[PDB]
Amino acid sequence: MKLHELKPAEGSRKERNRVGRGVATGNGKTSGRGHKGQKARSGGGVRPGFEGGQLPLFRRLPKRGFTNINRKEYAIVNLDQLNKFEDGTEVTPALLVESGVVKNEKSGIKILGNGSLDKKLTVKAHKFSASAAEAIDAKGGAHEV
Amino acid sequence: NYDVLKLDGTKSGSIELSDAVFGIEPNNSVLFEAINLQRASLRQGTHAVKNRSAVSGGGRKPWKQKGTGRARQGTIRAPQWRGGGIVFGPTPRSYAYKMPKKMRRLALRSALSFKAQENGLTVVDAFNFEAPKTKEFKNVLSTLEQPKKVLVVTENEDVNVELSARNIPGVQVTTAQGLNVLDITNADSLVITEAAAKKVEEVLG
Amino acid sequence: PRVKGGTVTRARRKKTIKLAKGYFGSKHTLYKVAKQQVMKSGQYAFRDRRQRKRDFRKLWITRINAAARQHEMSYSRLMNGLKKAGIDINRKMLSEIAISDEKAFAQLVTKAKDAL
Amino acid sequence: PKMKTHRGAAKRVKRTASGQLKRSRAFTSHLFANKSTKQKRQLRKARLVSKSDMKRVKQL
RNA sequence: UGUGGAUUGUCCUUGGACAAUGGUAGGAGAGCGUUCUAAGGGCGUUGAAGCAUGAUCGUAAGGACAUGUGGAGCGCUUAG
RNA sequence: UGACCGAUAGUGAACCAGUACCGUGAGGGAAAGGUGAAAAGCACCCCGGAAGGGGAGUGAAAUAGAACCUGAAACCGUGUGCUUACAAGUAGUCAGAGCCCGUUAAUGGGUGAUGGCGUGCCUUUUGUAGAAUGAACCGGCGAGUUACGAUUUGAUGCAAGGUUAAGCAGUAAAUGUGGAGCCGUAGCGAAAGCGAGUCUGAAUAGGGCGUUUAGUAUUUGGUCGUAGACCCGAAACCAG
RNA sequence: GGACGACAUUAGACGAAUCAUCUGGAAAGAUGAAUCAAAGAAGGUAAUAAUCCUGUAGUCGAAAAUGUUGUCUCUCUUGA
Repeated sequence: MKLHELKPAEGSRKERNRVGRGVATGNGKTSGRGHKGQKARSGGGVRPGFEGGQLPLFRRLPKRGFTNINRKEYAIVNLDQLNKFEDGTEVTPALLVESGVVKNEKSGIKILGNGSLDKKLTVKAHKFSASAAEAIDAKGGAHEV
Repeated sequence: NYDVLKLDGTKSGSIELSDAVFGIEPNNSVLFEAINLQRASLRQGTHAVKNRSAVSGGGRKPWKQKGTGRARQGTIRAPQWRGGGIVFGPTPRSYAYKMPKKMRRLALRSALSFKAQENGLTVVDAFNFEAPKTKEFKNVLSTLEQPKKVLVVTENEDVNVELSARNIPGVQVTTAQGLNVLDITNADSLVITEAAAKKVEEVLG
Repeated sequence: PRVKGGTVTRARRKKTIKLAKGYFGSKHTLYKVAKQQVMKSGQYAFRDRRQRKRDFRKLWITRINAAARQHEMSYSRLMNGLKKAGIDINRKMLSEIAISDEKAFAQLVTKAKDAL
Repeated sequence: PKMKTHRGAAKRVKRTASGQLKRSRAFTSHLFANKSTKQKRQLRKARLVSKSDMKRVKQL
């Protein structure tokens, strides 16, 4: 609108709450911090996890399992993300990354049958499951690894 | 949608170049954030004060801890002392942020449409002066009856249109690529060139 | 921007010193003592704003009890017989009539005397 | 700066929403009856997760 | 209890209601004023800001208007 | 150049500043801006030894005369309306004669012979009129802030998608361009692994966590993490 | 290791054109009519000045200086 009558969205901006500025505000003097103790001291308080002396929760439970850095992650793709183009052919990773249905291929492309293909297009990815191939076989595509 | 090209009264090839850029519904929530962020990056954080560990001196205890009958002090540059020592004062920082590209375009198209639905748009024909003549631009604006505040639009780098009509109270010059949401919301009328009238219809279309 | 205080702390301190006008000593000069005296005045006025409806009520009773013993009668008895004859009159009005037209009051006593 | 994780919570795996933990008493103590040793099932963390859910916050 | 008024939450779906309204540590909601910026429109040697006095106005923080002193700047509306 | 300060602020220092002053020495370290447009800075007369006054004169102004723009409180005085020497008092407040007034004009204002009721304020406490703590009075200054992260709520844009970083050509324009990356769309298991299911293990059986999918980018509020982290205050430790 | 210039930058250059009334101790104010503008940033002038000073936009740059060094030679050579 004008620069001398502009108004913001309703309930979009609010005023900040200032503590210690009177007794009518209801947050003065003590400023909602109690009376005494170690939680009312400037910059006081225990570490996030301290039990006050009792053994911490993450100290009684034992650890187990390694990490195995060398891990192969495959971009999971459903069967409902392949029915975007009718009468498709040769759905390679290069045509899938530029399709917008998949991006940043971690290390290959695995297909998982979650829905119905509802088409007879030729598939061609890295590897599939024991159902994906079956669905592709029913369609008529030459799924090659 | 049917605008009429003009040139000192004379009407030229009427151009109906106006679809989703002009005559659309403007947003009153995406136009407020576009103006609040426009003047937010036009601020310079050049303000600072000295704290308790910045004032000169104040390293020796004033008197004894107890046995004098006075308040227990620690330094001569404390915050409650007249010497100095601010607590939480201002500090050098920036006030500029960012917003989604989609919103940036919406707000830009939400301002031009408002100027087209308020009879404040005027698509004139290509114009060029041999030398920056402020008097020549004075009579030029006198013919095209408009408001005090205006905002001429340039196509590329009109040096004769930039140097001239720049020292006028209530007049601003800019290019199609340099179209903001503050200068367009500060003016009352718009004067874009026919050639630069379709250039903004493609970049914002 | 530094916002230094001024012309706002003395404008509110000059409004509490004007309310304490007529006090004895330094209770109308200093503001530290004026605020305390003005803070108690409001607590007193509100407390005696309900005690003013008890003093006047007791006053009328005393006046009606003295103007009822002249006709060999008692306030308790007079009132008892005045309510048995179905009469709705305030204690402030009864006393107002006794101080004025005595004849009227005299007749009223007889009406509440044969109603017993 | 960035916030740091508790590196000694190598004892919790993030489920979809919540966290799964390991069973204490799990070793070097086996003079036990056999109905007892056998229950080495998986339990999740309790609603003490309001004391320590900010410390494992990028385990995700 | 009688008579007039204030706020709520309800209710009915425009004012009669229905109920309700002690309060510390605390939680939630709606406001007043101070300094600076932007836009629009204003006031001022025919006397601005400040200061002094007054029997005035708003449910509170507060806001106007005359009069004296003073001799150059300062309000108002919307937002930050 | 500035949504930086404007003389207790900003440099310790706008002026006589590292100067008065303080210590054997290393060293510590203040207070203090403003007549007027132009000195035209009171010629002359009167009182006084002088200081300073009262006239006069200069000026728009002399209650602008170097204690020199404006001049607020505490504090100190002079005149004047009503009241006070038989009285027991957190000094007020409610009712109320008499004697004087006359406004922002309203069931107005000042003073107070008598009557009823009434043990200041802050902090800390099971509890304070307390003989528990703090303040002689007045004015000025003096305490939840910012940067980067995490989580939740409101608002808006797009939606199975959402969005950019450092950069580069620009009013130090913060709008274009920039697809390394980040979150989500699929989980389960110590892993290899399999996958709408998976691990369990002798068991597809019974169970555990999943499946019926709405998220994401920026901003607003609440709280938290790393920094001194709401403000002031120690005995003491180490280096030169 | 230095002759060779041209140019981006650091003093100084010239630097557009206002009168009249009113109130005033004095107007830049009000009011009325004008006129420059690659200069309507800012300060002074007996009050608030784009046209009374100081400048500013921009023009010579500058008796130079190097900074981008754009450029000829000069000793820089023998390698396959």
